[PDB]
Amino acid sequence: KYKVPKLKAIQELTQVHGFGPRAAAALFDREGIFTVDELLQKADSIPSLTDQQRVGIKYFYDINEKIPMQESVLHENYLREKCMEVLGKDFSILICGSYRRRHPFSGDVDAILSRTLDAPPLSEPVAATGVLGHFVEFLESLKYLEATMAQGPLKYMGMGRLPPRINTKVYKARRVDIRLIETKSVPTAMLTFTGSKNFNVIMRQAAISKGYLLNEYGLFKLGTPEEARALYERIGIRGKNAGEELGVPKDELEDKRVEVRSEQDVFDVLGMPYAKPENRDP
DNA sequence: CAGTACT
DNA sequence: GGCAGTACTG
Ligand code: NA
Repeated sequence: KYKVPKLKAIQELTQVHGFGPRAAAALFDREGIFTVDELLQKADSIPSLTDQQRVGIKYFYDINEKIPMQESVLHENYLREKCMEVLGKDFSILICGSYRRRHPFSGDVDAILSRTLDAPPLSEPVAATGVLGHFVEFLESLKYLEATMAQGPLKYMGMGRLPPRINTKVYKARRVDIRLIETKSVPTAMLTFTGSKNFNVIMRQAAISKGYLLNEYGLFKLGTPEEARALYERIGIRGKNAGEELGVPKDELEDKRVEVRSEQDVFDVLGMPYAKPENRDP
């Protein structure tokens, strides 16, 4: 990632959702598959593919159809309406991603679900109440969500299709991600999930250089690299994260939180000039 | 875990 | 020698 026959096949096959270099090489080696179209053709007869991979394959065409800005507006409205219906006024939905950066086309619908600033406090992480699952099930019963790639208490990834509009128009299925985020974490999650990816990396490096940890959950003042390392020793998890569980920082990391109300707060604390979403494509 | 995904 | 950071799958 830093530097950035069998190789060319890997380059082909990793276009498919669920397939990385490892699954690709196994397709090549075990199955003798060189191209996407061979994989599409053989998929059903390779018993070892995951359910998620089978979704990536079955929806290959849809996934690679870009979403026009105007359809994203409809997805946003729809998600907000359904959120209001089944979750009520305590909850809100915001669509981020390249759409919020105002690109004419996007590759998916990237949503944040969170409690409003006015909602009563909870005594538990919001992801422990099972609200993401309730919301997902609601959207499935409506046939908006029609296939799941992966779902946990914090994050849903799947396929969503707007219902037909009346001549009648049938919509394409679209990649939909939904993340359940604590209220105080909204501005940092908006930053993260609006991106771009390179933008986030640059800002996280700026945070590191000033002795902060920046992630979607918050901005945390760590101090020296050694104080940071000492902290990571205590609560940091090798292949997982710096110390959150169910979207809530562990106490010792929470103690380091610098509260923010807005994206602007984060730029300011890091000594960076504000950039509007549409100017976050470095 | 190791793979894969996401911004 | 470490790098941006974190979620779900099996
Ligand atoms: Na892929």
